[PDB]
Parts: sequence; structure tokens; C-alpha cells
Amino acid sequence: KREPALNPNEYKKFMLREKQIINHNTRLFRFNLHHPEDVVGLPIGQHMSVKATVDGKEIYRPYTPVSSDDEKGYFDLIIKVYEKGQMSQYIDHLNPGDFLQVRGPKGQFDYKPNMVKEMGMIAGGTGITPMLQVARAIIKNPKEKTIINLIFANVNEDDILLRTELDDMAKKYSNFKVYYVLNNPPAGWTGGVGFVSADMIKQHFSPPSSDIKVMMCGPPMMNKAMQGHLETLGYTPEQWFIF
Amino acid sequence: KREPALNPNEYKKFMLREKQIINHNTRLFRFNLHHPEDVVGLPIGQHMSVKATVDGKEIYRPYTPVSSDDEKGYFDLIIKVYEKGQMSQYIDHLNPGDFLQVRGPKGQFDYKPNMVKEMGMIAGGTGITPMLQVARAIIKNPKEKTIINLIFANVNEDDILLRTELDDMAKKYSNFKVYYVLNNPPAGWTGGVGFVSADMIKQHFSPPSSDIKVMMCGPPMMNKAMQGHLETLGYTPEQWFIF
Ligand SMILES: Cc1cc2nc3c(=O)[nH]c(=O)nc-3n(C[C@H](O)[C@H](O)[C@H](O)COP(=O)(O)OP(=O)(O)OC[C@H]3O[C@@H](n4cnc5c(N)ncnc54)[C@H](O)[C@@H]3O)c2cc1C
Ligand SMILES: Cc1cc2nc3c(=O)[nH]c(=O)nc-3n(C[C@H](O)[C@H](O)[C@H](O)COP(=O)(O)OP(=O)(O)OC[C@H]3O[C@@H](n4cnc5c(N)ncnc54)[C@H](O)[C@@H]3O)c2cc1C
Ligand code: NA
Ligand code: NA
Repeated sequence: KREPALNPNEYKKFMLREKQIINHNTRLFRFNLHHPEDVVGLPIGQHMSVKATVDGKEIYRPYTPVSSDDEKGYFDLIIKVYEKGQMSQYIDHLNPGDFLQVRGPKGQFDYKPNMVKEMGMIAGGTGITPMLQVARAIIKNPKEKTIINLIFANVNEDDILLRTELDDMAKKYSNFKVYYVLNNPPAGWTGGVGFVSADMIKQHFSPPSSDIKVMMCGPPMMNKAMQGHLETLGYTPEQWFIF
Repeated sequence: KREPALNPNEYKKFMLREKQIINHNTRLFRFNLHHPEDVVGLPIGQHMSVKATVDGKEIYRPYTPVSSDDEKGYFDLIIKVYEKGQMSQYIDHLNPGDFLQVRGPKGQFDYKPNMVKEMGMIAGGTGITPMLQVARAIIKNPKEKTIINLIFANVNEDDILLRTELDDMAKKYSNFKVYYVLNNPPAGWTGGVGFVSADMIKQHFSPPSSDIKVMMCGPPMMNKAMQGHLETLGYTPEQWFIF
């Protein structure tokens, strides 16, 4: 009878199995777990913490796998690679057979079924991975009554990760809806245009007087601005959570 | 006997006296206090909160005046204007004679002389204003033995706000030192080059084993990266503060 895959105090090494190109700046990285029957086992709303040595110093970043909670023997990371981003460049230089050091689960989010009537999720870019993990857990549980509205914001149409997956979840589940926003939309776009606005949020989420938890993840200036909008709209800090 | 200039619970109106261009995207704005013998009255480490109405909705942002604590009958804000920055745009469209609504003081900082042996400050852009307010207070206190090391990072040489004032402080006070960092340095530059690195911080601040507080203010991606460095170098969360 085996240990859980991750330990919250001690880093373990996990080997890169394979990688593939998603778009110009994004790749999918598949790592082996230590046993074919292991699963990652992240609690809802929690993440992996990864460490690497770069120029003789250790660097640390959080990641949320996009493989579903129940996938056996491996986990998948979708990683956007930044021009001067130390860890995404480190991971994008690993070859099959190389290792990544990982501990967890980490994170202060504390999920209980039906903890709120409504979740408003705001995601930019790879901010979708923590949202996808929470949403999946909610919609696949048939006792959950939580309504989920996602505002998913990117620059260009080709930046919209997991569009097919999200579109399928929304077709299949009454309680999950997605609103897409693009700084540079194509002609005939039916979604949001520009940055996420206070109007877009007021139109799509229940107001402060309802039982709502708003969750955000994206680049730090997007998180900063969402918090400004939630202040504008009258939500209190107890009603939101930034990953 | 007059009331304090700011009230922490209620906004009051303060008139724009005049404005001046500092560089291509930065202006200095001078606001009248209600009586010529008033001072703005912000305790060390605290800020004012400004509100405005943009497209029917209230927005709110913090600012720290750059006028010294004892200036009578006005306060000065140096403000960088961003292309899609709602508040900085609002403020840059005010004419002399228009009002700005302000409340205060706001913030957690609680000055005690010699609360730490060393302060490491990291500022980017207008993140210098809260740092300047704290450093001015420390260096003018005879009892203070706190060593202050400031890393001040900007993109171009013309973006280094308050250089004259910072350098005069460093020459007068041996406990105050500044290291300037530029992404785009001029020919002959002897300061830091690029983004602020873990090594720049290690070379200028005392190690985690020391009695140190690190204070950061800057654009949100700079603050997120600085926190990455402080984790790399072994500082714990109780040893740092983001304004
Ligand atoms: C819960 C959670 C889950 C996440 N899940 C994923 C995921 O599944 N997939 C994914 O790709 N990401 C995910 N992220 C993001 C991840 O943690 C990292 O932030 C991301 O991988 C980029 O890290 P980096 O080291 O490559 O670049 P960063 O260090 O974050 O650099 C990014 C950019 O910032 C600027 N920059 C770099 N250094 C500095 C500096 N010294 N000063 C100022 N600016 C600087 C540069 O322009 C650089 O290109 C998640 C985050 C959280 C919180
Ligand atoms: C203690 C403290 C003191 C400060 N003192 C000063 C000071 O003296 N002077 C000063 O100038 N500033 C100061 N600041 C910062 C100030 O509070 C504001 O952050 C700043 O004025 C910019 O606000 P803004 O509304 O103009 O732009 P922001 O709303 O912050 O927009 C800035 C940029 O972010 C991007 N952006 C805008 N909206 C969104 C969105 N919806 N999603 C994603 N990205 C978006 C755009 O590129 C925009 O140009 C201080 C901050 C603190 C915490
Ligand atoms: Na950003
Ligand atoms: Na930024």
C-alpha cells in the first residue's frame, strides 16, 4: 500500500516522458508518475510546487496539471514559455529522461461541496488551468448545485487554450458557462473585446449581495485590475480569491 | 482648532492648484489643502486613497505624496500616466480648479524607531514614493540606526524619478544607499543592467539570517518577480512587505 504521489514537505523527482507543441509559445509536457497506478491526487483548488536550479540558485513556481484528477501513471502540464521567464525556459529545455522536482499539494483554497451557490471565475492565459481543475471537480459531481460562470481572457484568438474542452463542458453541463474575451478579436467575434471590464463582470456574475465566490488567475496586472473591478462593483475581499 | 486634513472614513475634495510635465509620461500635480497652515498628515508608511467616477462607476487607487511631511497648505503627487490606465488618465485630464476626492490615511505600516536593523527597499517606477516617505522619516530621526539599501529599477535613464533628491540623501546620510538598475542603460552606465536579479539583491541586502525587512513597490510583474527572488534567497514571508 503506496504513499500519495506528492508529499507537501519534500520534493520528489518526476521524469519527463514526452512533450508536444500546442502553439507558437505553448507546449504540453507529460511526466511519468513513479508507479503506473498512481494519480497526482491534488485536492480541489490546490497545486504542485515545482523547483529547479538555474545559475546555481533554486527557483520555485506553482503549476496545475491539465490531466484530469483520475488519469493513471502520468500528469500533463500545459506551459506557456516566456522570453525571459526562468522556469518556463528551464522546463522547455528538458529532454525525455530529465527530471522535474515537485512537492505538494499546496495552496490555501479550501473546497467543500456546495460551499457557495455561484463561482465567478476570471482567467487570463494559463490562468485557465486552476479554474479547469475546480470546474471539472464541480460538474462531474452530481450532488454539486454550484453555478460556474467563466470569463476567459486572452490577446489573440490563437492564445485561447483548451477552447474545445471548455466548449464541450459548457454544451454538456447546464451549470457551466464560458464567456471569451480578446484584445484583438477577429471580425464577427461574438465575445468580449479588449481587457476584461467592470461591465463584463457585472453582466456575467451575480452581484455582491448574492452567495458568490469570485476566483482569478492570470498575469499579475490582470489580477491587479480584476481586483480594482471587484472593488468598483462592491464585492468585499472575503468574496474573492486570487490563486 | 482644525480637523486633520484627511479622514480615514470619508472622502474630502482637494483642489488642483497646478501641474507640471516631468518627462514624456510623468507629471507632478499640486493639490491645495483646505487651510494654508494645514499639512497632509500621513503617518510614516501610510498612503492616501483617491476615488473618481469614470463611465458611471467609482474607481479607487492609492497614492503617496512626494512633498515632504512638513509642507504647508498643499501636497504634491508625481503620477505616471498610462495609455489605458483609468485613474492616471482621469487625474491627467483635470484642469486647475477641479477637485480630486481623497481619504486617508490607509495602510498597515507602524513606525517604531529601529524596528529592524536593516531595510531592503526595492522600487520600480513610481514605487519610489512609498520608499521615499519611509526613508525620509528614518534619516531625520537622531535615534535611528537602521541601514537602508534601496534598489531602484527603471526602463530608461529618463524614467528615474527623484534622482536628485535620492542622491542628496545618500550623500548626507551614510545609513542610506541607492543602487540604480536600467533595462536600457546609457553609454558608460555603472549601475545594474536589465531586470533586478537575485544576485543584485544578494549583493546589496543582508542575508535572511539577519534582522532585515524587505519592502517592495512597483508594477505587479516586478513585485511578483521580486517575491520569486526573495524565495530563491531564503527569506520568509514575515521578512517582506509589498505596499
Ligand atoms: C496556481 C497556479 C497555477 C499555475 N498553473 C500554470 C500552468 O498550468 N501552466 C503555466 O504555464 N503556468 C502556470 N502558472 C504560472 C507559473 O507559476 C509561472 O508564473 C509561469 O510559468 C512563468 O514563470 P517563469 O519563471 O517562466 O517567468 P516569470 O518569471 O513569471 O517571467 C515572466 C515575464 O516577466 C518578466 N520578468 C521576468 N523577470 C522579471 C524581473 N526580475 N523583474 C520584472 N519583470 C520580470 C519578463 O518579461 C518575463 O518574460 C500557474 C500559477 C499559479 C499561481
Ligand atoms: C502605496 C502605493 C503608493 C503609490 N503611489 C503612487 C504615486 O505616487 N504615483 C503614481 O503614479 N502611482 C502610485 N501608485 C500606483 C497607483 O495606485 C495606480 O496603480 C497607478 O496610478 C495606475 O492606475 P491606473 O488606474 O492609471 O492604471 P492601471 O489600471 O493600473 O492600468 C495600468 C496598465 O495596466 C493595463 N490594464 C488596464 N486595465 C486592465 C485590465 N482590465 N486587465 C489587464 N490589464 C489592464 C493597461 O496596460 C494599463 O495601461 C501607488 C501604489 C501604492 C500601492
Ligand atoms: Na503583467
Ligand atoms: Na506589469
